Amino acid sequence: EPRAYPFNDVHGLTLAGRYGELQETEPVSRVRPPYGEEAWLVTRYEDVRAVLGDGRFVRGPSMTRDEPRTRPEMVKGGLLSMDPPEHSRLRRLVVKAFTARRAESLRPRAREIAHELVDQMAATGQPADLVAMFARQLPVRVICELLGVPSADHDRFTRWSGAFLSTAEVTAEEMQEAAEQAYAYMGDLIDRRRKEPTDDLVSALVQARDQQDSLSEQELLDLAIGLLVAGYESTTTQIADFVYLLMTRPELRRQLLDRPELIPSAVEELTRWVPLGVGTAFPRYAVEDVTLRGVTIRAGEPVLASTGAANRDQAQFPDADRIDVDRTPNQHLGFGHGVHHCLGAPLARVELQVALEVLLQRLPGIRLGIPETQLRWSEGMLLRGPLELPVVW
Ligand SMILES: CC[C@H]1OC(=O)/C=C/[C@H](C)[C@@H](O[C@@H]2O[C@H](C)C[C@H](N(C)C)[C@H]2O)[C@@H](C)C[C@@H](C)C(=O)/C=C/C=C/[C@@H]1CO[C@@H]1O[C@H](C)[C@@H](O)[C@@H](OC)[C@H]1OC
Ligand code: HEM
Repeated sequence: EPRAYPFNDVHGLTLAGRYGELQETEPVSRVRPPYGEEAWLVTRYEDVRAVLGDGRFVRGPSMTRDEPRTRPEMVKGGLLSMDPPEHSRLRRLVVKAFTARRAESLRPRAREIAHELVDQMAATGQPADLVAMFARQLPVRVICELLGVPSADHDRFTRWSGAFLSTAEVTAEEMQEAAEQAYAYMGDLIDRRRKEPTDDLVSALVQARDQQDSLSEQELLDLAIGLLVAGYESTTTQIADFVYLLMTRPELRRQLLDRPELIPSAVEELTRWVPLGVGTAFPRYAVEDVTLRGVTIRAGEPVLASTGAANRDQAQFPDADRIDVDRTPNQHLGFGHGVHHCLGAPLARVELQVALEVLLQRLPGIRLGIPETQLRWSEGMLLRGPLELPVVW
């Protein structure tokens, strides 16, 4: 009676038709995931937003529950495993340092990196793999700039970081070795910065105070690694997916070449439209019985609040399946909602905007080097995107 879940096919960005049918007939429904417990699935924009904003729906039980999921291992902890007040405290300290102004201050460096990456692509000649040469490189290098990793260390830092991607084909031990290198490295960088602060985010996080409170040694380190993993694969996959869409929908590419000022609005529209998740990770747990759409979610039950379906809800977004780069209003949930609302979203916006800006400026004829039906899609089962994007220009 619960439906097998996920509904999305990983081999593309299509939004499963089941979502729409549930938004109509059964907006709070039961699902059976590949691993973990059966759960409620919530699919209407209004309800998804209500769930993510509601104090009765928490993340703490993640730590001691068999979470609905698509992979056998569970990845636990981070800010997203915490609830107020402990969550509020850490978030207050982080946002104090990681401000929208810091995010925008990185646009010039983000563009310089994007141009170097395009130089490297042009230097090896068509076809180049946009995924390996650009999408997997820009967001970790920008995180390097953000944190304060000295330039000479960007290559080894990038190399360790690649082992954390869900698409990586490394043994357990290899990934383990990259994880120890990155922790050790970040720990030392934090300690330098503490005694000799610069202008980078690690310096500002060490000096962040909130009515006499500060981040502990371990907190600093877990938060810095936490930003790395939250900010790398997401951004990488979304760059790949946006460019795949640009290269396969000529009217989208023509609109942005003609009017590059539309790039920020287009980033928002594609963040809405792309159901980036294979499913919905990060189940919330009811702290008490909650009745939603006349159905009672009981205390302790997991609830998957689908931002992919919510962002494509016809009740909230006129002609929701149309990509309209000027769409307004566009109050999408592509960066989340409520206390866990993506804290890197200003910088993600900067990076996505820069990626499209530089690629379009440098390679206005960029297009697929192989037929669309021949693309290989990631089977990492967390996010959807192409494994390789051979491009010509
Ligand atoms: C797709 C995005 C996520 O990717 C992930 O969740 C990454 C998952 C990969 C697939 C895992 O690696 C796999 O583990 C298996 C046991 C073996 C398998 N191989 C080697 C055959 C291997 O590929 C995990 C265990 C990798 C380790 C290094 C890890 O902790 C990765 C963390 C990355 C988390 C990524 C970011 O999500 C963040 O997860 C945190 C737990 C949350 O608190 C939150 O913010 C910090 C969230 O981002 C919003
Ligand atoms: C296109 C790129 C990105 C997308 C689509 C994205 C999306 C999201 C979403 C939907 C959430 C909320 C998850 C939930 O509530 O279940 C989230 C949380 C988070 N994101 Fe992002 N994100 C992106 C980039 C980034 C970047 C670049 C960073 C950091 C530099 C970042 C750091 C974080 C952190 C630390 C959280 C958890 C916040 C908390 O629990 O308080 N994200 N992101």
